[PDB]
Amino acid sequence: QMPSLAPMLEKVMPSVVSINVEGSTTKFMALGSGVIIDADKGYVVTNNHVVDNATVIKVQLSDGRKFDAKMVGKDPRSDIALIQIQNPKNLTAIKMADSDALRVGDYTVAIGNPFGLGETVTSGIVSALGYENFIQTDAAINRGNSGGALVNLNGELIGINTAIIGFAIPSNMVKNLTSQMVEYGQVKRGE
Amino acid sequence: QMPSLAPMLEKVMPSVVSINVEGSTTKFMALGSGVIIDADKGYVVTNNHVVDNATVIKVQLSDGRKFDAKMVGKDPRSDIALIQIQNPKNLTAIKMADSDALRVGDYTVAIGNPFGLGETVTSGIVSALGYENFIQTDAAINRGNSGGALVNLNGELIGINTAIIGFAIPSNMVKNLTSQMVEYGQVKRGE
Amino acid sequence: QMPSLAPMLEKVMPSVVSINVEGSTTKFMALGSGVIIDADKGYVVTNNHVVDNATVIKVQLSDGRKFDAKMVGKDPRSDIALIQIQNPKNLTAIKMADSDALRVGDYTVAIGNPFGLGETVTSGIVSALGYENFIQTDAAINRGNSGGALVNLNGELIGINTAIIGFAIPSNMVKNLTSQMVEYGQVKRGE
Ligand SMILES: *P(=O)(OC(C)C)OC(C)C
Ligand SMILES: *P(=O)(OC(C)C)OC(C)C
Ligand SMILES: *P(=O)(OC(C)C)OC(C)C
Repeated sequence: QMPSLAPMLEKVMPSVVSINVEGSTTKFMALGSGVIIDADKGYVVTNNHVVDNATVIKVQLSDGRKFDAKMVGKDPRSDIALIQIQNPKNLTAIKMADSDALRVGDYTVAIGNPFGLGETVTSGIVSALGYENFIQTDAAINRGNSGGALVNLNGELIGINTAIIGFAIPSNMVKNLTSQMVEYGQVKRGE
Repeated sequence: QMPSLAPMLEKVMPSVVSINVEGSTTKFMALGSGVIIDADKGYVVTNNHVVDNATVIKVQLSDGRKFDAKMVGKDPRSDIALIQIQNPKNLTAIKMADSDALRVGDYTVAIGNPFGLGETVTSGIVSALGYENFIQTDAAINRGNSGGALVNLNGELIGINTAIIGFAIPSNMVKNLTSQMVEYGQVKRGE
Repeated sequence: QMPSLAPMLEKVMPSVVSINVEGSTTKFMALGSGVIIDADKGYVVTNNHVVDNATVIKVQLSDGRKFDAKMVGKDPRSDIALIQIQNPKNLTAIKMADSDALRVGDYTVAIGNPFGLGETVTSGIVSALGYENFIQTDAAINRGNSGGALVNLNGELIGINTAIIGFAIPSNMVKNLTSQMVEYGQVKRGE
C-alpha cells in the first residue's frame, strides 16, 4: 500500500553477508558486513579494516547459512578487501551499477552490520561525487563501524561504504580493485 | 502540489501531547512528549525517564489546551510509562498498527518535544527489526531527549522512541505493557 | 527511471556559488557557500560568519567561473550577510518561496560547501516552524560549517542555513533582511 524500500531490499539482502573475523597482531575479534560479488567463485567484497590481520574469517548469509572464507586480496588505500567463500553453494551476487552514471540528488541505501545483531539499513542521497574517496552521501553516517554496501533504488551496488556525512568507494572503482586482486593477489598502482 | 507528510501529520498531531513534569528525588523539572492512546479515559503513553519521580504532571494538546495528569503505570525496563489526563475533553487517540507487520525498508516518522518549544518531526526508515529494544530506525537520532511517537506513512503508531541510530519499543509491545499497567498498576514479568 | 532530486538540482545549482574569504582580525582564511539572489546586481546572500572580517572575498559559480565580490551588508544577529559580485555576467538568481507557506512534514534540501571541494547536497523535511531561528529541519545537521541554501522540491529557496537538527533563517526573513542592507547598508531593528 504505502511506498517502501522493503520490496527491493528483499532482492538485495541475499547478496549481503556478515563477516566475523578472529585474527591478531601481537587475540582480536572484529566483525563487519560484505557483498557477494561473484556467486560461482564465492567472491565477497568488504572493508580492509575488518579482515586485516585475520587468522580466521567467517561468513554468514542472510538466510543464516555459515561459511569459512579466505583472503584473496586487500588494499589499505581504499579500505577494500576481497575474501573467498570456502565450498560456496547457492549464492546470490549483487549486480553492480555504473558509478559514472551517478548524480548527486540520487537516492541511495546503505546496508551494514554495525552491532553484529544482523543487518541495518539506512537511506539518503548522493551528497557529493567527482579530501578523497569518490562517493559522499548522507545515507550513511561517517562511522568507523559503518562499511557495507551502498545501493541504489534498483537495488544495484553503487559503492562500498568506508571510514576515513559518509564516503564510499564507487562500484567501478571497486570492480577495478577487486578484480585486480583476483589476478595479482594485490592491486598494482600506476605510473 | 509537491509530495509532503504534512497532510498525514495534520491527522496525527492531535494525538500527540507535550509533557511537563515537576518532581524531585532529594526540585527537578523534566519535559517530554506523549501520545494519547485512549481518548475516553485520557490514557497518554510516554517515556518513563520523563515522568519518573514526578510530583506534578502537566499535559498540553497540540491545540494549546492544558490538562493535569496522574501516573497510572511505569516500567524502567522499556522506558514506557502511562499517565492519565484529569477531566479529559474532546481528545483524539492515535491508532496503533501491528508491529509484527513491520519491514526494514519501511518509512517512519518520529514526533517529539526536544526543546519544549513545541513538536519536532523527523523522518527515516526502519533500520533493524527482530543489545535490545525491538525497533531501530534512522528516522530518530539516538537522543536522551528524543522519545515520542514512531509513526508510519498512514499516520499510525508503530512504536515509542526511547534512549539507551534510534531504538523504539514497538507498538504491540507498547499495547501489551500499558494495558498491563491499567489492570495491575504495573507490568508483571513472566516465567 | 528512478525518482531523483538530480533534475531539480540541475536547475538550482547555477544559483549556488562558493565563497572564499581572506580577511583578518589581529591572516585568516574562511570559506563558505552562497546563493545568487539578484542576477543583474550580482547580489549573493550568505552567512555572516563567513564574510565577517574579510579583506578579500572571492566567488566561484558552479560552472567554474570566478569573480571578486564586495560586502554590501551583514547582520551578526541572524548570520545573514550580503555580498555583491564585481562585473557580474550571465548569472542565475534563485527564486525565493513564501516562507509563510511552509509546513512541517515538508521535504527540504540543503546545499553547501562543507570542505571547499565543491557543493554538497543533503535532504530532509521541515522539523519545526513557528531558542530562536524560524526554520528547523533534519535535512541539514547542526554544523558550524553547514550554511548555504535551504530549498524545496520545486527548487525554490525557503531559507538560509546557519549555525547556533538544523536551523535556517526563512526566505521571507532573508528577503526583508538583505533588501534592508541594500538600502541602508545595514538592518535597522524596530520599536
Ligand atoms: P552506518 O553509517 O550507520 C550505523 C552506525 C547506524 O550505516 C550502515 C547501515 C552502513
Ligand atoms: P530525536 O531523535 O531528535 C531531535 C533531537 C531533533 O527525534 C524526535 C523528533 C523524536
Ligand atoms: P550540513 O549540515 O552538513 C555537511 C557537514 C555534510 O549541510 C550542508 C550540505 C548545508
